[PDB]
Amino acid sequence: AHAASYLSVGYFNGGGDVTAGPGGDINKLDVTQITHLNYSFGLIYNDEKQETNPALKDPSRLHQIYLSPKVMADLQLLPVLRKQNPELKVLLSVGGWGARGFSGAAATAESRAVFIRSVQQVIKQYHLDGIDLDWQYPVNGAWGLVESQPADRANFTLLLAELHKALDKGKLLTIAVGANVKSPQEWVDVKGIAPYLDYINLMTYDMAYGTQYFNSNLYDSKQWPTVAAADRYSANFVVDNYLAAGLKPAQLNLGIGFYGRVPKRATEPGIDWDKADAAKNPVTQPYFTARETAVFKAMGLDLTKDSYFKYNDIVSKLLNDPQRRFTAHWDSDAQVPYLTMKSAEGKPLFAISYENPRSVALKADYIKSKGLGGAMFWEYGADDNNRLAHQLAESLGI
Ligand SMILES: CC(=O)N[C@@H]1[C@@H](O)[C@H](O[C@@H]2O[C@H](CO)[C@@H](O)[C@H](O)[C@H]2NC(C)=O)[C@@H](CO)O[C@H]1O
Ligand SMILES: [Cl-]
Repeated sequence: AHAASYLSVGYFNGGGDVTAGPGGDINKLDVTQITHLNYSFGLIYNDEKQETNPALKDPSRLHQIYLSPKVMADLQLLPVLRKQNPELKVLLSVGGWGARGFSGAAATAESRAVFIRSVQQVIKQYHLDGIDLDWQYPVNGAWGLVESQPADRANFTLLLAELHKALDKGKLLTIAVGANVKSPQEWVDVKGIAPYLDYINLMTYDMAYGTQYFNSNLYDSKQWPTVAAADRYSANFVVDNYLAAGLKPAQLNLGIGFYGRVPKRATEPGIDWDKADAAKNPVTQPYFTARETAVFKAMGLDLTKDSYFKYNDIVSKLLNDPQRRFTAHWDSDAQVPYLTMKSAEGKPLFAISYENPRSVALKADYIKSKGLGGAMFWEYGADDNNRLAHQLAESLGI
């Protein structure tokens, strides 16, 4: 009798990100192509002994939200953006990869109250529509990158329950959750937190690790198969794991990456920790020689430290490389594009996978077919003349 209404939630790296690098220019975004903007990131003043940002170490603001000068400046421009799209909803995202402070902020009644008061303050001062919590990750701590404890799982539920109670009705409360299967199994009580959340952003990307070639494949590749079971991920696999945990599809946004990654398999041996015979590890070996790593290093990508490549840089530096070193291909099973470069032998070497307009449209088709609530994307500053966001808007009828 009537058509569906989908979300398109665009993260924007405005203040800087540990993996994605310095923040970008908010004036370049087309805010008519999205329903929600997650401005990223607020940080958390914390007492973690390994914290290296001294501004977060101010003991008199422990557990409150830190906004850098650029973040404050961008947030003051929101009235201008709203004039271009009066329906736009703007949230502040607190956290991100490597962001400390959540475990301590969630731990006690007193600490949660300080954090919640700070959220309300930031929402009121900048006239925000709500708050997105991007904790990577409760319990696991991103494998020790941030402090964590097993009590984080129950403390996160209490923090969300108490924030939902404190926030004015009509303000939004959302979270991002990881692709790892252990997230719904061990880190986050998805069934217990669902009543408090307007929607949940699934980070269905960053899969190009271990023995897996693809960073954001919708389904598993067969031409370029992942070897170790513990590395075998796809956006669909992640969705099904969250559904099996008890989330309803309409509450979920499928995360879409406006970037690619050079797979770790290209430069580091891949280990299958479930191998019965340890003598058979590593099960994959690097296939980049110094020549290939030097190509990326000259473009500013040091593969010894990171593998993230913005989509607009894929277009300008790889697709349109003057020397024509990269050939684009389509993986019909994975439903995403990828690039190869030629080895000395003339053998094609899998260089990077990413998302193009075709693959974004196919992820929108999945959203519509599976009954998900919408799309989310990381991140708007990495789009190429707003083209991927525009494709999502067209495919979802935004
Ligand atoms: C399937 C899986 O769990 N892959 C892990 C990756 O998620 C992870 O990368 C990190 O993923 C976050 C999203 O969940 C990103 O916010 C973050 O930028 C990214 N970190 C880096 C350095 O790329 C990697 C890193 O530990 O491990 C995989 O196993
Ligand atoms: Cl392309």
